[PDB]
Amino acid sequence: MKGDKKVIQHLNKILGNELIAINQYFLHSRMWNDWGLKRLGAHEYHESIDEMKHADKLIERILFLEGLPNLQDLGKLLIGENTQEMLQCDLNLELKATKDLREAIVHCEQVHDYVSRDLLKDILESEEEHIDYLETQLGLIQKVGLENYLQSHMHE
Amino acid sequence: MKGDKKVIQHLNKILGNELIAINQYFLHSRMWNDWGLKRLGAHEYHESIDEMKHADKLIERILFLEGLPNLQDLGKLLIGENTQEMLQCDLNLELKATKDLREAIVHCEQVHDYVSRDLLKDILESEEEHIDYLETQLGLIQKVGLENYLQSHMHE
Amino acid sequence: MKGDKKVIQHLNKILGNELIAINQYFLHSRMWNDWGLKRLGAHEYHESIDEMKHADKLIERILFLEGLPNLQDLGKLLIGENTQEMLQCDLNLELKATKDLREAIVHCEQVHDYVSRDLLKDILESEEEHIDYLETQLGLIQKVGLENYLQSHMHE
Amino acid sequence: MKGDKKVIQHLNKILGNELIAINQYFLHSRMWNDWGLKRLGAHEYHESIDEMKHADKLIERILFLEGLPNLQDLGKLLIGENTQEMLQCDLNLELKATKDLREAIVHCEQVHDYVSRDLLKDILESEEEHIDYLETQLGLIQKVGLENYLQSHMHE
Amino acid sequence: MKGDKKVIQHLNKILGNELIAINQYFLHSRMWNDWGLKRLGAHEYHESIDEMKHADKLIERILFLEGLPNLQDLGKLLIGENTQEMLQCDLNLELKATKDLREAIVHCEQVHDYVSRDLLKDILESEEEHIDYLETQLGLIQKVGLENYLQSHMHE
Amino acid sequence: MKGDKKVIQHLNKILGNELIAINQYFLHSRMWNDWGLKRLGAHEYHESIDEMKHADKLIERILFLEGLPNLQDLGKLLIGENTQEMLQCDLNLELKATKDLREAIVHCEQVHDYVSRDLLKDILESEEEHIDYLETQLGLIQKVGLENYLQSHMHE
Amino acid sequence: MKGDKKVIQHLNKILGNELIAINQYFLHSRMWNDWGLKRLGAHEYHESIDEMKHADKLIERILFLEGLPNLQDLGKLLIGENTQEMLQCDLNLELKATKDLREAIVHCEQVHDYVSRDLLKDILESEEEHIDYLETQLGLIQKVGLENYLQSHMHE
Repeated sequence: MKGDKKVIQHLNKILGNELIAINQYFLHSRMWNDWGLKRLGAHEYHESIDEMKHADKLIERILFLEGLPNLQDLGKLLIGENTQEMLQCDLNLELKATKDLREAIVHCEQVHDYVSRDLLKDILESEEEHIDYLETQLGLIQKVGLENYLQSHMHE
Repeated sequence: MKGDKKVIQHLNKILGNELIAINQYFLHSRMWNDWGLKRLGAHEYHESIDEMKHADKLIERILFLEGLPNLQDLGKLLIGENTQEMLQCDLNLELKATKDLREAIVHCEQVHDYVSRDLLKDILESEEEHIDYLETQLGLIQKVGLENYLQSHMHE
Repeated sequence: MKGDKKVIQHLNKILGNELIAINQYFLHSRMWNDWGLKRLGAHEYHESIDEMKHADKLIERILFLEGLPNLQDLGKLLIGENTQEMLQCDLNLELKATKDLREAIVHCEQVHDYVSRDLLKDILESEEEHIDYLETQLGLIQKVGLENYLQSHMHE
Repeated sequence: MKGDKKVIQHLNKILGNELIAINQYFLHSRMWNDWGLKRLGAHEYHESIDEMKHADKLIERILFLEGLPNLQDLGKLLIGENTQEMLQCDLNLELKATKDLREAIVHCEQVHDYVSRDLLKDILESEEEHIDYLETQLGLIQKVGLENYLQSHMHE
Repeated sequence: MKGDKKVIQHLNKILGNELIAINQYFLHSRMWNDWGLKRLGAHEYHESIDEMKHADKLIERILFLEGLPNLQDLGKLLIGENTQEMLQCDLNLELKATKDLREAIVHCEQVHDYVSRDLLKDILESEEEHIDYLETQLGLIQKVGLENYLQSHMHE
Repeated sequence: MKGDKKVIQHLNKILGNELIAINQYFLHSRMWNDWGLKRLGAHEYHESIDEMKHADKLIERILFLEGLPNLQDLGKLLIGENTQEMLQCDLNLELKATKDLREAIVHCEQVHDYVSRDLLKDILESEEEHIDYLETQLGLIQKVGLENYLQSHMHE
Repeated sequence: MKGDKKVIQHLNKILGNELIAINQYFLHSRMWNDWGLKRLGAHEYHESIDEMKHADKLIERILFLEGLPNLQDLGKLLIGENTQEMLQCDLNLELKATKDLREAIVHCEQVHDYVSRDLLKDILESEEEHIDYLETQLGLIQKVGLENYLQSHMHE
């Protein structure tokens, strides 16, 4: 079913953001596992897989709308080098992602693509849940101290 | 995540309406039970619990958006003295609640807080279901007569 | 069954104290959850629910005694800004609650309302259990240190 | 164990009241069954059995305290001729029973027979539950009408 | 169904005998339990319950026959002071009960109330079984001696 | 929670009585077992354990009330030399225990420590049950003879 | 079976040591529970119960040997005011207990009471296991720090 050109462009922009996140979260997960921080490693693995699920739905919607999913352009991964930096890098990425989701929803509404809007709203709910997790972890580091925070994430 | 100040004000206004409804429905429930109208008592108890679930979601959303949930201001409970009046009191409250929900959704849409809009839409769906129940009960009183209607609500 | 007017006034006073505690504990629970201190959040949620159960029994007793339960007057919530303050706010509220329960029991005994006395004694047992919990938590903060205490309350 | 002579007199007075109620409730139950009001008949049967359980506990306590249980004196049964009268006769008896229970509790407290007091308090709780039931039924007759009330008590 | 007036008088006389036995056996049971003769206590409790079942059937029959069951007149309880006396008191009562049952059966036969006769015959069979039990216990006291007889009735 | 000094003194006095009883009953149990009176030995062991449970509750209450439990002062054990004397020694101790419980309940009532009163009432119920057991055993020795009484307590 | 008088005296000395330990461990358990150090409380409770089992075996052996078990003399309880002191008080007591056990075993061997020796050796093995536990806990306080050690003993 032929979709709106600018809707497809927005969906590809969102997809691009998801693809950055998949790789950033996967690498952060394996860094945490290598360091023995297995609870963080496991949680971050699940974040990567969740982003994969959103990317899948976007690819499927773009193809239904007769557009070309762009999996070729990979933007800048924000790779941290210690736990605090990695969490902040994930948060910086998620805040860019939600800005782009809101702009995409505005356009879907304007052109009456209510099904694409609903998909993007579901993704936005997941991304806000991730922001909640990240803000909470950064706050816990302050409240319990970094050494205790890391200790609590050694064991699954 | 820093929310829109006016969104947070709207969410607190909705929360205030829920808090009235929780208490009004709980008292109505226990009045019906005291009178031996246990089917009405049980249904009204479930209505109170459902309002508690909505209030919980509003409180959680307000905190996520870095606002202060207001559980201190309790507005006017509309307490009936007999079954007909109690149902009409619940209906009067629900109609004010839906007006406020619609106004809050307008504002969430305007500032692109699509997740808050979706939460409020889910609450609005529940409130419209309650309106349907109340209108139906008031109509049944007219069709079957008050004595039969009360008889049908003695036993669970 | 027509109850003693002063007993009913005392039961409404107790009920008012419970209604403050329900809302104060519910808000504290959701604050702790927002901060990632989920063990505190869960325990405080259960404290709120327990207070709801006491309020229910008081409402039921008042109605049986042919009085009017007052769910309209909500007194001052004592909301802390950090864990130490929130626990102390809960403790300050519980100490006022037990003072009022003891005075109400004295009056029930004087007028031979032994069943209302038994209800209040059961509520008082629950409130003293909550005092024990609160004093214990405040003591643990001193014994293990604040950072360790909070660490031990991150995971349920 | 040698009990207080006046305590034993009070326990025998309570026992006498229970023995009236056992027989009154049993006869009312069988009258309702004969008329085909089987739900009333079953509930009233259970009321008779509950009074039997209280009488047993009183007989047991009297014997432990080295007194003579009096099962010989049977006071006046209050037998109605229709459902409304039967319910009111039960209520009239229950209100005499609670007056005597409260006076017995006062005396037990004054002579430090705290175990006898606790037994009497439990019986008083059961008698107040019966009062609630009876007041509720009389109220339902007014709210739903006699014909509907009786209809609702034909089948168990 | 309108019964014979004299049949109903006979049924009320039998019922009166049963009501004596219920209370006499119940008191004897609780006396034996107080003394630690729990096997006698349990057996005598079951005798009381069985008499209650006969009384129920008599009450039900009287009401079907459009008479008024008399639960108000309680005759003389025969209460013993030791095991031998208590068994003999029960036997003395049962022998009066069977005389009255036989006279009632004669009258039922004469007026062709064959269903009332059959009820009374079933009650008479139960009362003769009780006579057998009582005569047997009294004989055992002679054969094994009182101390052994009581020893054998300590434990259930 | 800071308790009343005299309440704590009373609870420590009760505790002291329990500690005597624990040891007296345990020794009596093991004497009966050594003599092959295993039913008495087992029953008396269970009495010792039940007293331990009461002592635990008193210790816990004293600590909650910010007092010092006294497990150091052990009063005079009343040890019999044969079954009759041992049972009477237990009864002599239980009668002093109930006097102290009643006096402690009075004081708890007067300072409004209704939760401590309820604990003591529960202990008093257990002590009166023990008195019933002991009086019953002494009476059975009279009724069945000492040799039969002991015979009946050889096998569990 | 007539035992050696000095063996019996040694067994009563051991028994006296056990009786101190039972009470000291029980009080320490309940102190740790009141402070919210429930893992220490539970472990120390089990230490008290285990000492009770040893005391029982000593009492049984003394009676078999035709001696009089002494449960009347209670020696000095060593009660700490904080966790470090309580552990050291338990250790001080256990070291005295093992000294007395060794002297008792010597005498049992000298008079050929090999069964009493075997009982005492089993008790000694249990006491050395307790010493191992206590020395280990005191070492852990040094290795992990007091605050972490207490944190690790909050939850069971």
